[PDB]
Amino acid sequence: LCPFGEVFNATRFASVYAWNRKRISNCVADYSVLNSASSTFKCYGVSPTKLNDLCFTNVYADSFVIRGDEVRQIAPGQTGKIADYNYKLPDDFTGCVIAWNSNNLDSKVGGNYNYLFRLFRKSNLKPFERDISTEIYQAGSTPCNGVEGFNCYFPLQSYGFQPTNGVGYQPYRVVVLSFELLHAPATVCGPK
Amino acid sequence: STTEDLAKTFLEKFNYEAEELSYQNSLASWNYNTNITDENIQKMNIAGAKWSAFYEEESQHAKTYPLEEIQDPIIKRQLRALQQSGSSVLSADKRERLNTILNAMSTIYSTGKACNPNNPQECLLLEPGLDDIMENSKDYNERLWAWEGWRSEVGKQLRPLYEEYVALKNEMARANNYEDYGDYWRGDYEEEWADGYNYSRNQLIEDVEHTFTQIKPLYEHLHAYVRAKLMDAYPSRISPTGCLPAHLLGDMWGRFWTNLYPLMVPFGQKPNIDVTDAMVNQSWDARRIFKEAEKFFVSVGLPNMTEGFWQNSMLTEPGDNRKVVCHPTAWDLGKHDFRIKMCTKVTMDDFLTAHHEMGHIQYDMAYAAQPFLLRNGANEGFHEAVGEIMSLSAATPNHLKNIGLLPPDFSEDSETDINFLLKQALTIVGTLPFTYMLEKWRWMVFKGEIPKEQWMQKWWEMKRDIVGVVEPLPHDETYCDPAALFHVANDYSFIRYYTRTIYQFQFQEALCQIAKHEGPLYKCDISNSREAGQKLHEMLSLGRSKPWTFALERVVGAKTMDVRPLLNYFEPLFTWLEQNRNSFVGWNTDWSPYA
Repeated sequence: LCPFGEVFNATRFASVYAWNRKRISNCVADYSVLNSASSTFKCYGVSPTKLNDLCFTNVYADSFVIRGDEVRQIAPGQTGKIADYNYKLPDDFTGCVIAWNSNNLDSKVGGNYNYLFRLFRKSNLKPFERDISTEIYQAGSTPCNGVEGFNCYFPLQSYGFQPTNGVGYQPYRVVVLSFELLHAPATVCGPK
Repeated sequence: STTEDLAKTFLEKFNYEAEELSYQNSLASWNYNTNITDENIQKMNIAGAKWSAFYEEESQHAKTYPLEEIQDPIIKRQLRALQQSGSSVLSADKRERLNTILNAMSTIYSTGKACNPNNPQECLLLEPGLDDIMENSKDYNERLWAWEGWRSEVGKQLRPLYEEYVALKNEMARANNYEDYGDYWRGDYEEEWADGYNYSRNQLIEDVEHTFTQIKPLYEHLHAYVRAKLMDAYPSRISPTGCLPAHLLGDMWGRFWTNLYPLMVPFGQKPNIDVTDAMVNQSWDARRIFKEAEKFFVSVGLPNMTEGFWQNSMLTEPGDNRKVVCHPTAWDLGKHDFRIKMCTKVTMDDFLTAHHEMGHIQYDMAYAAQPFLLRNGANEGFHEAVGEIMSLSAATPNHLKNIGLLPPDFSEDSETDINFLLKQALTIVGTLPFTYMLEKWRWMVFKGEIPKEQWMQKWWEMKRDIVGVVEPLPHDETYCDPAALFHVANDYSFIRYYTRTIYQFQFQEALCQIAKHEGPLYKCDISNSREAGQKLHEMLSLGRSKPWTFALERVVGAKTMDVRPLLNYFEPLFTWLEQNRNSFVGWNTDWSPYA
C-alpha cells in the first residue's frame, strides 16, 4: 500500500551529497527474493524473516547511486571519501540496505556526467547531515581571489558512467531502509 | 602548510581526471582500429592533440613541488612519476624543428623504396613484394640485388635528418640535467630504497656484459652447426669457417633464423611433430580453442574470465563490406574492461599466439587493482616474459598428449623432441645477440662516443666482432643501415628484449622446480598444480607499488638476474653437440665476396 512502486521504480536518482529522503507509513514491505541483485542485506537489530513481527515510527528511506568499488563503504565504522565526507551513520545503525545493478537503464554510449559527489570537506561529517552549499574550499595560507587552482580547488567531481566498463565500475542504485521504535504511535503496519 | 598534503590532494584530483580522459581516449582508439574511416582518423588526431596539450599542462602544473623533503615512499614515487617530464624544456622554435624532423623520418622511411634496374616496369611495394622475395628467394645475385638496393635507397635519405635529430636530442638531454640521451634511456631501471636496495645506472650494463661474456660459447657452437647445415643447403658458395651473409638469413636484417628450419632437419624420414592434421580433422574453431586455453589457465589456479570478453570480442570475420585488421593484439582499456581482436587459424602457431595473448591479458587484470598511476608492470619485459614462460610450458609433447589430441599408441620420440628443442633454440639463441649489439650501438651513438664520420665503420666493426656476420659489398658513410628497422626509425628502445629472455628462463625454472618434476627442467607441465599458481599470484598482482628488485625476489629467491636456467635448459643440445666432432673453434672473419 506504500509507494514501493515509486520508491523502487524511480526514473532518476539524486547525487550522493544531495541524496533524497522520504517518509512512508500505513503499509508493509513484502519483498520476495533476489530484488537485491548486488543478495545484499546487512541489518542487525532485526531479522530478514522476523521484520514482519515489528512496527516502526520513523522511516528515512534514502536513494542515491554509487560506483562499484564504494558499495562496501555503506557500513558502520567504515572509512573512505564517501564515508567521511558524504554519508555517515552512527555505531548503532538499524536498517537493511538494498542494492542492485541497473546498467541497462542508467548508462548511455556518449558518457553520463550528470552525477556528482563531494570530494573535499573541512571536517568529518556528522551523522544524517547534508552539505548542499557550493562554497569554495581552501587549502593554503594566501587567499585566492576568485580564480581557481593554485591551492584552492572546487570540491565536486563527476562520476563518468559508461556502458562498456566492467562490474567494478558499474552503477548500482542504493536504498537504505531506516527505522526506529519509540513512544510515537505506530505508523507502519505488517502482514496482519 | 605541508607540500606532502599539497601533492596528496593534487594526485587525488589527477587520479580521477586522468582516468576519465584515458578511458575516453582508449575507447576512441579501439573504435578507430576496428573500422577505418576518415572520420575515425580525425577523431584519432583530435584526441591525440588534446591529450598531448593536457598532459603537458598537467606536468607543468605539477612541477611546483620539491623532492628533498618528502618522507613517504608511495607519495615520493608518485611525485617522481608525475615530475618526470619531457618535450617542455625546449623553446617553441626548437620544438617545432624537432617535430618536423621526426615527421620527416616517419614519412620518408615508409615512402622510400627501390626497384629492379634490369626490369623497370616490374616492381611492387615493400610490404608484399620484397618480403615475398626474401622469404622465397634462393639466388645469390637476386638476394644481393634486393639487399643492396634497399640499403642504398633508405640510408642516403635517412642520414641527414637523423644526424640533426641526434644532435638536438643530445642538446636537450644535456639541458635537462641528464648526462645525455643515452643516460636518460638507461635511467629507466634505477630504484631508490634502503637496506641494500640501491640500484645505480652502471649495474644494468655491468650485468648485461657479464651475462653475454659467459653466454657466447653456446652461440659459437650453434653457429658452427648452422653454418655446416647451410653449406649442405648451398654448395661451393661460402667460406667453411667464415660468416653467414646478411642476405642468406631468411630476411633483410636477419632478426630471426626461423626460415632455416627445413634446411637443418637431421631425419627426413621422421619429420617434426605436426598435430595440425589432427587439429583440422577434429574440426574445431576459434571459440573451441579459446575455451581450451581458458580451461588450461584455470587448471593452474588463476580465476575465470569476464563475461564482457566473450560478449564483445571479435574473432570471426563478419565478411561484410566494412574492413578490419587481422593482426592479433592485446588490449587493456582499463576500468575493468579487457578486449581482444584477432583472426584465427587452426595451427600450433595460432595456438601459441592465442595462449600468449591470454597470458598478456591475465597479467593485465592481475595488476589492475592498483590506482591509475600504478596500473602498470614492474618493467618493460614483464608482460612478454609472463607470456613466454607459459608459452614454453604449454609447448610440450606431454601437454599436447594429456589434453588428448595424440593417439594413445604413440611412443615418446626423443628424436622429435630433439627436433622441437632444436627449432626453439635456433630461434631464441639467435634472436638476442643482434639486439644487444644494436642497443649498444644506439647508446654509444646517443652519448656521443661515436663521431659523425665513424657511424657505419663502428657499426660494421661491432657487427663482425660480436656476432660474426660479414657484408658482401663495401659501403660508405652516406648509408644508414642500422636505422632500416622500424623500431630504430621510429625511436623505440630495443633493450626490452635482451632481460626478457633472462626473466623467462628464471621464472620457468622457479615455477617448474616446485611442481615436483622428475625429469630435467624442460617438458615440465604445471597443469593441476595449485601451489605454483599461488606463488605466482603475488608476483602477478604486486604491480609497480614495490620496486622490481624487491618484487622479483619474492618468487625467484634472488633479487638479481641470472642465466643458469638458460644453460640448464639447453644442456641436452650441448650434450648432443658428438655430431660435430670435426668442428674447429674460433674464426678470423677475413673472407668476404669482395675478393
